[PDB]
Amino acid sequence: IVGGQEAPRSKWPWQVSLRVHGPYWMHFCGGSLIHPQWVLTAAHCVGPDVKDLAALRVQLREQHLYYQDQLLPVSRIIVHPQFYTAQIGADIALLELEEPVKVSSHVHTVTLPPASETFPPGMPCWVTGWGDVDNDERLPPPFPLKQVKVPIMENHICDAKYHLGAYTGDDVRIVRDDMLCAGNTRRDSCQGDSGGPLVCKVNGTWLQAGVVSWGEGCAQPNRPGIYTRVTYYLDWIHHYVPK
Amino acid sequence: IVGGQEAPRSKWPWQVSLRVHGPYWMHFCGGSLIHPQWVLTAAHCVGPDVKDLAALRVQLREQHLYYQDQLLPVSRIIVHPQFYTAQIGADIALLELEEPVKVSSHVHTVTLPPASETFPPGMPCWVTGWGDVDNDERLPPPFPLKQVKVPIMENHICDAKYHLGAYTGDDVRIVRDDMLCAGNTRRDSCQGDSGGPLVCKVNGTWLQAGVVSWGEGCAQPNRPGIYTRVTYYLDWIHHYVPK
Amino acid sequence: IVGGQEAPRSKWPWQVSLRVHGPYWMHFCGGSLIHPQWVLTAAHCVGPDVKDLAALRVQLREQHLYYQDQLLPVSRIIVHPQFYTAQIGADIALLELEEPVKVSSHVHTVTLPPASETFPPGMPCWVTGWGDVDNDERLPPPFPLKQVKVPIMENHICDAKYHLGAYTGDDVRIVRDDMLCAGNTRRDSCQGDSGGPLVCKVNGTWLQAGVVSWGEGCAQPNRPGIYTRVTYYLDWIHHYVPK
Amino acid sequence: IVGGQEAPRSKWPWQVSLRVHGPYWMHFCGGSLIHPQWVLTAAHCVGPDVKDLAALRVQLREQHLYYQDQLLPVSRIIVHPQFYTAQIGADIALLELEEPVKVSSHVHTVTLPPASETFPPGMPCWVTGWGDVDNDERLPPPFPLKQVKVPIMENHICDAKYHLGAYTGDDVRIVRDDMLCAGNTRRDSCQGDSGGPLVCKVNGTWLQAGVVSWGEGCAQPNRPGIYTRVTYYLDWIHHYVPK
Ligand SMILES: *[C@@](O)(c1noc(CN2CCN(C(=O)CCCc3ccccc3)CC2)n1)[C@H](CCCCN)NC(=O)OCc1ccccc1
Ligand SMILES: *[C@@](O)(c1noc(CN2CCN(C(=O)CCCc3ccccc3)CC2)n1)[C@H](CCCCN)NC(=O)OCc1ccccc1
Ligand SMILES: *[C@@](O)(c1noc(CN2CCN(C(=O)CCCc3ccccc3)CC2)n1)[C@H](CCCCN)NC(=O)OCc1ccccc1
Ligand SMILES: *[C@@](O)(c1noc(CN2CCN(C(=O)CCCc3ccccc3)CC2)n1)[C@H](CCCCN)NC(=O)OCc1ccccc1
Repeated sequence: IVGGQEAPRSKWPWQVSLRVHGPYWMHFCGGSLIHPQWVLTAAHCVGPDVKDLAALRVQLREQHLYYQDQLLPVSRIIVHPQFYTAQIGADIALLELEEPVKVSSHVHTVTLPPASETFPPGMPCWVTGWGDVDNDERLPPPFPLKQVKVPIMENHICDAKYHLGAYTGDDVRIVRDDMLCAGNTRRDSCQGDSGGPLVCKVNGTWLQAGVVSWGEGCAQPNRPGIYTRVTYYLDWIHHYVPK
Repeated sequence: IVGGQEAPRSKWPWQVSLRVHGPYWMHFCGGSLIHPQWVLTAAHCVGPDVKDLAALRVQLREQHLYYQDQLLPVSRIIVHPQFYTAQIGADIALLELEEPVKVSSHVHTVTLPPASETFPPGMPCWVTGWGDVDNDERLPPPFPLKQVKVPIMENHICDAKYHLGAYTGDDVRIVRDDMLCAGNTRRDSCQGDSGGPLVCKVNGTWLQAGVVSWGEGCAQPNRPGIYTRVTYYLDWIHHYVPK
Repeated sequence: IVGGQEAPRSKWPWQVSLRVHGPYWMHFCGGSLIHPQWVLTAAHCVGPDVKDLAALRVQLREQHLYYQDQLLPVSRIIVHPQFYTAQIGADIALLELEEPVKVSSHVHTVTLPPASETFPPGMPCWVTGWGDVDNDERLPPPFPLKQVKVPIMENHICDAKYHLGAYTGDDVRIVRDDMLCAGNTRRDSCQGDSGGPLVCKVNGTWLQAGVVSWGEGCAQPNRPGIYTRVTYYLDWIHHYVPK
Repeated sequence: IVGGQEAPRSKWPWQVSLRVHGPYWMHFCGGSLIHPQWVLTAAHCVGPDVKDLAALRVQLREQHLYYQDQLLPVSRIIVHPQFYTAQIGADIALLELEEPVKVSSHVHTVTLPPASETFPPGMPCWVTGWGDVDNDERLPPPFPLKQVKVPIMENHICDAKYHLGAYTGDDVRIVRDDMLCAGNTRRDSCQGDSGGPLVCKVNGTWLQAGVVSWGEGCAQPNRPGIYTRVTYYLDWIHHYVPK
């Protein structure tokens, strides 16, 4: 998270951390609990290639990474079939926990948006995670969960910015329709935040608008962060996650 | 280059080395002289973001990189307007040298394939370069130009391979039509070879069938090297390169 | 610490961590509280070149590094005047805190041994710290304080071991008289433990016999850990530290 | 070598490169040919621990590292029995080749100085090698042999400087008698040059005054380079190398 602040313990009850087996269960991506038994994340975090489930674990909200670990095993990894790379699209996936989780005010699910939600510019949205605080700058220990308010912009505006300083032809779509963009040169998500949630409060209810996907670097000029647009894959999600 | 060996001094007179300005003019990509004043290379080697010409130089046929350097300045970088990332496609670019080169028996152009030429799956082809000799392991000094015979494979059979051990839906194209693939678990091109040439001797004449583009790792199981199919962009090339 | 395990939080109340100013207050060495206002450590941790006090901080007994930080400023750094390199000797220093600490059962001083104490070979002693768990192997987060029981070795025997597999003449002293040594191929102190304490329980009382100094790798055959013999510099310590 | 230039082919015929077996025969130290079958180098380059002679080879003068390798095997490695660390002293060693080499104008031995040679300040000398061109700055390919004229200064002068900005007592000698000192903030030898030679033209004849040994960094303020004083170990050398 670029330009944020440590998040209060009472916020982002849905934030999760994905861990891969190694010298220690290291965090590689974020995600979000959307159901007692399901975690939503980015497909590039766990695919496109099939991985060994055993070498994967999920950590529920933690104020500081690695501090109070209580790792949960994963029974299933479900990656959107249309995915291959984040730039192309469909950067979304689901993780089924081996056992349901017990929710509480400190740990519970995030609300998914109705298929019609647009999240127009000027909407209050936040992104969270344990990613780098800047390009090539990792979050230093004790690794606090960070949060930053990001400005949402229209897809066509970001698409135009990505073409500035690029050879890519103006009519060749970069920021696609199943994507959503936010952030600026002071506020953005970064490496390590992938898979994490981008949420906005709409009428007193927090809705996950996106999943941290990609971007050219972090908080760089004319290169706002790109997120997978959740409303675009609601149907797919519901083919696995009950209402 | 993985699984090959040092190229005889008289082979591959078209191989070129791309250099970027730093503590020393370091190699970052390969290329091929397709005209006295034009170098064909991979777009991802010099884009999508605009580069500074001042920082680029071209080095012609060299037995050992950095040894007998005679850097040539570039006048213009033409990156196919449809290019954004290698996986998407149109990974091809042109480099117009500031002066034509005096071709010789030891250093001269390679012949482009005719628009109808269709390198049959199995064709004896060769790829060359100074790229890694294996995944994550560089070419050791004195950096000799390497070569390796690789078998060309049918696009469909390749696309199918890339889906093996992957979540990507079978009907979702990974190896696209403007691409070509070649190599196996023992022979392939690697990081450092990008933009380099994949040449095949057909009817007693060397034709450049492709440009080293991308691939999952090097010489990995069911992950053959992907190259930008040259025949596919012949018209775009000829829009700039004479005859 | 190689071998051994995480330390119960009621053990080693004198262990401290030295921090240096950077992106965060990073641990670079260990130490021990030998007086409410004095920390005993290794000279090579803070010299031979003069350092900037502003960039130094001391952290008292922590179960997991960086998690419950309460950095204490340092008012003086006294490096033994005879010190230049660890292999030469006199690898010992004193840090004078800016304020005495409120000792408790959880955090309090360790006892220096009497000038007579010798600590016989094959003595039950323990060394503690956050150093590497093995050669080139960092202590993984959450960075628990580790401990390991190591056997004291007679100086002559150590010096002798260090000559095995070496060109150094047998009569040339490697492990000097102001040094002490302990450990084996399974248990030892490692990079990051320097300045740390080596305590032994004598007559039912914990005394600091050594300060982690140097060694050839960690837990390597015929290469036991070398420590600055404390009894050898008691006089120097007591010139500054109240009896 | 810091602050020099590429050496002409006709100079430093005695310069040698030591190679360690690995992915390729990598340079790790310099040396000098003092006899058709003997090479003089630094003890810290090959000791204090005994090494596998098989994993070692010597390369005679080369204009560019790795390009014209003609590696020579070593039969014996003789290290001064007084050696343990460079700061302590006796940083000298001998390498006996398996076969005598053929001498010529391009490659021949260097003359050792008479026991009474002092090499007083003022008198210009040169140091050569393939080491770093600055602190943490590697010699770039094609790795040319560099040379640089260094100013020699009296031992007590350099010792005083080594004490500036250091806690080491002024009477604890740093630059020892068996050592020699040269270089300044713009001219010096650096990592990789170790074991190489420091030669001075005396009476029309070139004499090796020292062997690159150590220094705090390279070309740093009040930290001139330190070399092993050859005249101090003549007797030892002659116990092995014919007169
Ligand atoms: C993300 O935060 C981010 N950071 O790193 C990544 C890439 N990701 C690739 C897949 N990973 C692994 O190889 C290990 C798999 C562990 C595992 C084992 C067993 C089962 C399941 C899993 C983990 C690392 N992604 C950034 C966010 C950008 C924010 C900009 N505003 N995204 C990113 O870097 O994207 C592009 C990308 C994609 C793939 C590789 C490199 C770069
Ligand atoms: C290639 O060998 C390869 N290796 O690295 C690359 C990526 N390339 C990106 C563009 N580069 C730069 O940003 C620096 C530009 C310097 C410059 C300055 C001024 C003017 C002009 C230039 C250089 C590095 N490509 C591999 C070969 C695959 C072999 C498989 N069998 N290709 C590859 O990695 O492709 C996919 C890809 C595409 C873009 C980025 C990363 C990866
Ligand atoms: C020690 O654990 C150890 N680990 O690292 C070291 C070396 N030490 C050098 C001095 N340091 C710094 O440069 C930073 C100074 C920060 C500072 C700023 C401002 C004020 C005060 C301080 C810190 C790192 N020492 C091992 C233990 C060996 C155990 C074997 N069983 N010892 C070691 O490595 O010793 C030899 C040595 C000495 C100096 C350098 C390298 C190696
Ligand atoms: C020297 O140029 C220098 N450069 O590197 C070194 C250290 N040396 C350590 C031992 N080496 C090896 O591990 C490989 C052994 C190969 C081998 C195989 C088989 C048989 C025999 C040998 C080689 C590298 N020393 C500098 C000169 C400084 C000049 C300043 N004006 N000296 C230096 O760096 O010294 C301190 C030092 C010592 C050991 C490690 C790091 C630093």
